Amino acid sequence: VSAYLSRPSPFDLFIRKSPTITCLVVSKGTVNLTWSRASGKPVNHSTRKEEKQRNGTLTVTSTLPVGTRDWIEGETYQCRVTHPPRALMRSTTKTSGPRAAPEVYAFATPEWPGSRDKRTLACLIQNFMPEDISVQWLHNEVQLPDARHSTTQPRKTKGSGFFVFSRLEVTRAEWEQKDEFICRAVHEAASPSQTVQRAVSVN
Amino acid sequence: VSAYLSRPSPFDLFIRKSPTITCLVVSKGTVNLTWSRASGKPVNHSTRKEEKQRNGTLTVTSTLPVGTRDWIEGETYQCRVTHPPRALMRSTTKTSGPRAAPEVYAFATPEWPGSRDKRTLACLIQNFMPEDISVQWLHNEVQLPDARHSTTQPRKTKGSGFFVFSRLEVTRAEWEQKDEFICRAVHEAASPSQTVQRAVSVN
Amino acid sequence: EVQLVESGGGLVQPDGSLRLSCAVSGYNITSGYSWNWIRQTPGKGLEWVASVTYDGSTNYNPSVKGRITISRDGSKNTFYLQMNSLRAEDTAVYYCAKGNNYFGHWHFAVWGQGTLVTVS
Amino acid sequence: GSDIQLTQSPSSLSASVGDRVTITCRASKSVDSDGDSYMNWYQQKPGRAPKLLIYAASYLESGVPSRFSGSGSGTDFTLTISSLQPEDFATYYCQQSHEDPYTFGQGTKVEI
Ligand SMILES: *[C@@H]1O[C@H](CO)[C@@H](O)[C@H](O)[C@H]1NC(C)=O
Repeated sequence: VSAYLSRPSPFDLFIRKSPTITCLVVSKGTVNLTWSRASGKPVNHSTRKEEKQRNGTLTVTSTLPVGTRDWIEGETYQCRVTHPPRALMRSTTKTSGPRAAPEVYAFATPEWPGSRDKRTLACLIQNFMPEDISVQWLHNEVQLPDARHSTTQPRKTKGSGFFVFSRLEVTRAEWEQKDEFICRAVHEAASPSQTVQRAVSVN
Repeated sequence: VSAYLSRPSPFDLFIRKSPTITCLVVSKGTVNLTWSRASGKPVNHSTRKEEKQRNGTLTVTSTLPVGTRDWIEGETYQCRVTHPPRALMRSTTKTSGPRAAPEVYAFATPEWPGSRDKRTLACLIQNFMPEDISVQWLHNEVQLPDARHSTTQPRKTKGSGFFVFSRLEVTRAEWEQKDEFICRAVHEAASPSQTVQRAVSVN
Repeated sequence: EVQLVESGGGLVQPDGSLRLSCAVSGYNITSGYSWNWIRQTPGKGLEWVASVTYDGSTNYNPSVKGRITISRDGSKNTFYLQMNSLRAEDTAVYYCAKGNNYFGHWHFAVWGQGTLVTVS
Repeated sequence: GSDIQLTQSPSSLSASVGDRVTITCRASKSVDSDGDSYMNWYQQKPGRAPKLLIYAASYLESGVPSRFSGSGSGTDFTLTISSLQPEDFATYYCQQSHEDPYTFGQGTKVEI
């Protein structure tokens, strides 16, 4: 039995404003999962979901809604796991360290022979701290689904900042209907509104 | 006590032609580390190195030179670990699955205010199988050191291929001495010579 | 970050009354966490005195209950400790400390410099 | 009188840099509850205020060196230091957060 405690994505924190943290908690007595926060304030209505999957293992995850203002002042949220000798606990909180806003760069790949109806849009986001970064792709002023793009895990630059790449394949029908795509980065150091953007097109 | 068995980088296999595999093997009796291969051919002179590091742990890694031709015909190499009840064993071999050569794209970031002496060169390598991919950056026809660049871990595309990004910061002194940089990908499906390239410049 | 600065300590006569203050900076005491008073007799052990939470709830150590009281001033971001009927047992260094909650049980994460109260 | 009383051992000890030190804390009543033990450990160097090293008996406060470790349960708790350092010459107190009023040990003084 092992457990993990997630952080709120910058997208959930500053765009949706409805951030949440989820206690993963990956068998005779059902396992109880409760929440606590360092300030002593009450825990919101935490919704717990039990999943019977898959290879002879049980998954019980609890999602706890948190407040965006609370997370900024350094509120520590702790999750505890009890079974019918000792309990396991994970604690999540705002990352420490300096803040650095991201630089955002967008590029389009040239036409590749045989694949004329598809293109690849690449977004470089770099020199930001801390590493927590959300990426969304906008087309027609409407955000594209998340499954459409792929973002690499943050990695350290030669400086103290982190960088991330985002890759998005687009179809001809899309860029011909409107040849403009926006790669948006959500980071708490971005000012104002925690957003840095760049537009790209396919020629 | 846990152990890992590495694969030979495509760079070591097809460029250097001197590939090697290393048995990581991360305390009263010294641990013996021996090698074996499925064909029954003898194991080359395997050099073993013992490192006393760091937080009350011992590291003993053995590097085994392998032949480039052998790895292509599917030779399986196995590493076994014995302590003065049972032994641990890892086995490495050529990856299975279809082969797809990589597409390579190189881009340069525009000037960022305040950082006029530096630039960021980005290389997108995508749609290749299997995932094993080496990346090197060439400037002045001489390969740059590896610590200079950073390559993301392979990730799956919406198709069956993988993609990878490579990031390289360059200085003004470099591009002014010669404003041409080559991003080279080493992959066994690349033909011929297992290499796909693209050049980029800073304007 | 949170910094606690005590004041109001000094020489005091038995049966008197003294008021100690803790000036908090970097965090508003009405926002959360517990805010406690813990005294130490020099050369001896440490004892918890009283606590006020961010909601105004007060909790006292029964060994001092009835003579002592803990107050809060949100506008000045300061909480106080009023002592009455001083005794030689009350001579001690008085620290204020911020309390972090762990499932209904508090620990003293940040402590002030402490101010000395001496009765004769 | 009805309080939980905390007794530490040893009261004082002399050590050298690099030594491993073990301090014990005994409680009148069990401070265990809900699968956790509400015993906290504090370090107090001379002339300064106490500092939190561990809470819940095993968890380390952010910024505390890894050499400090807590163990125990019920009425038996142990603060362990893997290797002693010059800045560790201080008095070490345990504190139970199970019942009001919160109480402290007498303190273990470590002299280098
Ligand atoms: C603390 O919060 C209270 C209530 O919102 C407010 O009245 C007071 O002015 C605040 N003090 C400081 C120093 O921010």
